[PDB]
Amino acid sequence: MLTIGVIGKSVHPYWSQVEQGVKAAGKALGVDTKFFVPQKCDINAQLQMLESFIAEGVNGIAIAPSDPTAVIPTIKKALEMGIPVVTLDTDSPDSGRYVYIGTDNYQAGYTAGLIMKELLGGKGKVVIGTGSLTAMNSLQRIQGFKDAIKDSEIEIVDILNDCEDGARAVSLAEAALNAHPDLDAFFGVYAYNGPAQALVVKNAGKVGKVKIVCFDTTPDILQYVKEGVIQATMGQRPYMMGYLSVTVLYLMNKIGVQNTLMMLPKVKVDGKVDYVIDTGVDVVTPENLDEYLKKMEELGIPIKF
Repeated sequence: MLTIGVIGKSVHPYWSQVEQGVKAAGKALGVDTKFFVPQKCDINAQLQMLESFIAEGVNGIAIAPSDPTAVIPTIKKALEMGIPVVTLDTDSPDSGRYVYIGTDNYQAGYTAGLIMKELLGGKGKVVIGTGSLTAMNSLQRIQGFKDAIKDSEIEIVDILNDCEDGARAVSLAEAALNAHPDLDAFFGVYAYNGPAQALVVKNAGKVGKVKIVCFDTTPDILQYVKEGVIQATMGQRPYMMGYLSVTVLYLMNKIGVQNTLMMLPKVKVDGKVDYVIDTGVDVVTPENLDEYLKKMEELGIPIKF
């Protein structure tokens, strides 16, 4: 039968959610799946594991590269052995990989924007909390958000860069609160941010007056949603990433690579045809939170808080 290899990034619960998508797809298509994650971030553990899958003679590989560049030659090698590659979670656009599957950050960002727009009624002042001003994921989530509220009176008054630091994030949010007494909303870009913002809003005795829209579905964030402090967060879909990474790789064995591409979404990059699947985002909210929990339970994903 078939053997497909899937390589994550580290042990994190996120990557267990990928693991389960992987496994669900194997059952439903009747294929064997081998999922691997080193204990912690380590390209060499990945790159060697890639080598193992190749040696072992698997039928399909899906990787989420910790180093988008270092993987390239190894991936090239697998393709020459007739092993199909695809990428999930984080892309290596120049690696030879047939398909990328993961969150579309611009598109997500946009989603959060429309959500914000609706919550504020087209009018308001917003502060953004992010952890980087160079990273693509951060820029795209912000580009999307910006574009979504453009045609409204809504106004972004600041963009606080805590440089990957929650301590700072908290301080930064407080500063904005003190600088802007009439602030209407926070928008948080990385997973750190919604809760940092929520901590500050709650401490300020400003729940509901100051709205919060942000990213991801960590137990701290779900807690804040339950408490009615965060009105909406963009939950990503790691499960669907591994799932479709398997399916897509399965089809490439069954109906060929060419026929599989033809089914998939088509993007051009500087005249070059590419294929990319956006796993999208769940818009989780105080009112639909119970539903989201069940959905997750059913997928066999546990949820702490």
